Amino acid sequence: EGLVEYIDAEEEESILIAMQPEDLEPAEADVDPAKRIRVSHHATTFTHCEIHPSMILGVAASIIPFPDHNQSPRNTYQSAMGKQAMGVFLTN
Amino acid sequence: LMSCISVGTDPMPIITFLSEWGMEPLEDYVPHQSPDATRVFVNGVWHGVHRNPARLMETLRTLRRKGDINPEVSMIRDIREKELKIFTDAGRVYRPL
Amino acid sequence: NQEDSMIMNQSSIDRGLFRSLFFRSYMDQEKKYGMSITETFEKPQRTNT
Amino acid sequence: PHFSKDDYSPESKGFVENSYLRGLTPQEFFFHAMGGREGLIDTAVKTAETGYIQRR
Amino acid sequence: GPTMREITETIAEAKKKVLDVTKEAQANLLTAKHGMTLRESFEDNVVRFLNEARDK
Amino acid sequence: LEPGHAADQEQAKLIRSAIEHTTLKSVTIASEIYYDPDPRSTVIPEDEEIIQLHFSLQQSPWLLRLELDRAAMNDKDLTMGQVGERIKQTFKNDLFVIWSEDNDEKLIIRCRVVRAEEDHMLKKIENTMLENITLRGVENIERVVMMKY
Amino acid sequence: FNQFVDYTLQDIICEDSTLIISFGKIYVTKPMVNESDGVTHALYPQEARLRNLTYSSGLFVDVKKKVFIGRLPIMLRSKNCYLSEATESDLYKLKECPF
Amino acid sequence: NGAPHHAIEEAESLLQFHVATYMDNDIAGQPQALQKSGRPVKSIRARLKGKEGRIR
Amino acid sequence: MIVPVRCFSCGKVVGDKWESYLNLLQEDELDEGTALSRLGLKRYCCRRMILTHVDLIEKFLRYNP
Amino acid sequence: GSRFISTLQVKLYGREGSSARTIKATLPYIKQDIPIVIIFRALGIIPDGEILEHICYDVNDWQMLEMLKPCVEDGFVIQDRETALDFIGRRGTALGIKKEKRIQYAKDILQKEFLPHITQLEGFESRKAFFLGYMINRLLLCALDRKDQDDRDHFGKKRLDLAGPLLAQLFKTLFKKLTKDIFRYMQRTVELAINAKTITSGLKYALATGNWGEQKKAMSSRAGVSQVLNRYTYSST
Amino acid sequence: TTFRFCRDCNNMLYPREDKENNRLLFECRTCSYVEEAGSPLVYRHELITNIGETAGVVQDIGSDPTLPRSDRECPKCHSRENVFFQSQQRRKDTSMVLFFVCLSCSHIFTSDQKNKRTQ
Ligand SMILES: [Zn+2]
Ligand SMILES: [Zn+2]
Ligand SMILES: [Zn+2]
Repeated sequence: EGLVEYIDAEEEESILIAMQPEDLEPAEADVDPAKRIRVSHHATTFTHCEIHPSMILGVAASIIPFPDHNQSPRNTYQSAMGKQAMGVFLTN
Repeated sequence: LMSCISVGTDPMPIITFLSEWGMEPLEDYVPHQSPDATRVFVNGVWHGVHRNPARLMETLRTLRRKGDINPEVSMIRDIREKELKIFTDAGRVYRPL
Repeated sequence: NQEDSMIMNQSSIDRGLFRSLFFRSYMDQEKKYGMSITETFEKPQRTNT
Repeated sequence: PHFSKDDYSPESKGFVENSYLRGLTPQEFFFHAMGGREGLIDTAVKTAETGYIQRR
Repeated sequence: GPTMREITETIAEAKKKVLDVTKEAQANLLTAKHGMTLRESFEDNVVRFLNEARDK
Repeated sequence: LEPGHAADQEQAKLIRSAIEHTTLKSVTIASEIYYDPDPRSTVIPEDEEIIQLHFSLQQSPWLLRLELDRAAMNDKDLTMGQVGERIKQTFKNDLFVIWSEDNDEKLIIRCRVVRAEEDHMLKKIENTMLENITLRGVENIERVVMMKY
Repeated sequence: FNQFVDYTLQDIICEDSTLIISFGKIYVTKPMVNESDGVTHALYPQEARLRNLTYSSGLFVDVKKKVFIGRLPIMLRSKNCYLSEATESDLYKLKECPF
Repeated sequence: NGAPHHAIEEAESLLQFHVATYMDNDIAGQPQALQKSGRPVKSIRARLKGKEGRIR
Repeated sequence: MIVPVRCFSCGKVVGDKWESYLNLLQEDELDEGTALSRLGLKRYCCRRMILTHVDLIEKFLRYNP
Repeated sequence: GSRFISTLQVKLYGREGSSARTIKATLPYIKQDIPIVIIFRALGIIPDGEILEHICYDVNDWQMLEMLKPCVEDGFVIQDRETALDFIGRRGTALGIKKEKRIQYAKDILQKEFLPHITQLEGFESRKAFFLGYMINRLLLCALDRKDQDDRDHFGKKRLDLAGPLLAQLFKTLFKKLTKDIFRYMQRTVELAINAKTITSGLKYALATGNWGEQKKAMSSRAGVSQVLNRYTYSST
Repeated sequence: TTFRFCRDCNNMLYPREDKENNRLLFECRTCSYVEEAGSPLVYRHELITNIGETAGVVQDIGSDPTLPRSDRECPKCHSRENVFFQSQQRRKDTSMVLFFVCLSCSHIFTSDQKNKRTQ
């Protein structure tokens, strides 16, 4: 239906991606203090939009809760430990 | 999580398509005649040249989006470098957007 | 619980906290050295050497 | 690819505006991960290099 | 809350101090430091401001 | 710095200038070879003024012309004559050197060879000029910073 | 794996093939076990794991002037694997974990 | 026996190889004297060569 | 595996409360919050006991013998 | 198919601020580096100006052209196709005097081993001479500080060989070894029976040991390709 | 500099002095051809370069999404529709000056305040 496309790193060099759809599509003509400080949708040349930024992560780091609230190496360590863990690995 | 690796397409339908959509063969290239001409590369093979790449890209992009060109095939246009690189190539890492 | 060590609730450990199963599988084969000559799975006993 | 070309801004070249409490943005998260990884390597490399220095 | 307001502002004013230099260098008005490229000079100031910022 | 000179920044600047290595390459915009057959006249009309003077109070028809950067000369506080004399002593009586004054719109150094197969020689001279020649400063001492310790 | 078995495998046969004797269409059987005491029967993954067998299938090529070439180890849940076209209930019966 | 003298020099080179390769098998720009397995063969040298040698 | 007999932390019996928890969710169409509370699982130690339990036994049973 | 990685280097001799900055290229099975201009004439592009047009696509780019002025001089001593091929063939070796040997050897290398992608077919000189030109063009653009030196680490210029291409590498090796086994049985036929084990056991060894190389004598061969699946946690799998 | 080739050869031309008449000539070394020169300039170095500065200014420049945009009025059409870059001359010492291209008149203009160019 051509609403979604496959983009490698070589092609990525020719596009311009928006992070969120909604927070990166209209334009300005209050703000929550608690929330993190975001950038802008000022680009009128958006070709593609990210499905979800959390898809930058792989299996291991995807089990980390709030990894955006940790120091980067601490996440690298928990990525390694989830292997040294225990539980049901299969029902059979 | 969303990463995938290109399995390997056939370059021939694209090469056959390009020549039929404005691609001059390399053997007939005259640089003094076509000095602004965009170089068309398919899997690191300089097949020839294109005089209006703009339209060619428009055609190729929507050809792939329709599925007529495999969705795993990568096609880039570096306007500044006067180049159009296409990859049918197996082994490339891609993501969906 | 100093320097990356921790105290655990003994009462909870009993009630089944973090208790795990462990399995190990040992394996063997009756090898056929040459022809007719074969290894035998049996409970052995003190016989010659 | 989320930025325009020739963007020298604090935001583009990896300045993490946020605190850990507030949480990092996707860009912030990656740039942090880039610098973070350089740490882990440099540590790995120094553990080796200092090892031999001690022995010699 | 007010201390957070003060931080958000501190970061903000530093970002502007950076832009002011970024435009100054883009307008070829920025004079290079002795034994430093215009680029080397600009980048030095930027990272000095963005650090001064984090520290404050 | 010398004991009774520690406070003086100008003394410090002087030494910085005296020790920091400077090449002809660093002050040159571009190097050009022309065929100017008459040493008394010039095909290049800019130099029409430069010839008239350096010919008041036999040579190669091939000319090597160097344009120098005012800005580069200013950071390294150099004179045209300073640069010129340095070229003069590098080739002695084998190269004929004329140069524009520190006022003239374009900073130029004109070179003709002294006394078959001559053009190819000037390209060798232009390499010795940029690559080899040292204007001021000590070799290896590449960047010199001033610090108030 | 699927790309290799379907396409690549036929190409490797037909690129040097013929001699002084040509190689034709390659046929890829479903996983089996060529054992003594009997002949051959279909081999399902759980059996292969326990009995320490290789989960591979037959390779056949038509030789001109059909022919067994060897055994290709099959990737689990791939086109040629039995589990690929098997339901949740089939796996549980097959002692295979649905997950 | 019937020494063809250019078959004698052949067997002598071989004896030189095995006596060389016994003491040091990891010789500069020469092939390794590998086992049946293709396994390189422990030279007496290699036995004493450090970190795990007799010495270290 | 199967619903633990009693809460790890305080030892309140949660062994009986499984089938009944599941009926409150399914048949009564209640939310987990009110369901746990109706069964009288007051402290969060007891709530986490039932709320967060994975009844894998049901998957294991699906295999033949 | 094939799998023959012959790498071509187009070198820019002489450093920044060195006289006679010449361009030579690394030819497969040719002992010495050949000046670009000789190659073009050996490909049929003989007048220095046709050679220049295959390299610099703009006559207003005096800068790039001044860089090719020494190349033309380097090649000037060779003026026809035969002279060019013989020059290359001499640098290959074998004292093959001359026409049917030296020259034919060079013809063969240029067709089969020089830029093996494009085509290994006969008449594709135009194609190969333009590509060599594009390489020199890209080279000079860098030497002239116009384009940047390539990022050897750009992920887009990297490939990951998965389960399939890895099995393909092995099948080619084994089936070609089987072809040799078949060819030995035919020669032995002084006048069926083809070893099926070679393919079965071959793939078995590699997937077992993880030593991607035939078959007990796997050194130098890639080790740790095939490793036992981790099963501590579902996520660790 | 300019590049001239020998007709009847298409080979490169080398300089030669006509000592009798004091004039520059370009001779062919592959044949008997000779022609008078056009300019006395034969060789040019350019150590501090300005050529490559505004590379790849294709008329499709505007269709590149990666390129940033500005609302500066053009020195020609006064259209507040632009696309800009800075380098293109990938040297170390390079200034940070911006090069604006108009999506109307197609003319290039610099943010340069110190220098006063035309291209
Ligand atoms: Zn409790
Ligand atoms: Zn001629
Ligand atoms: Zn305009």
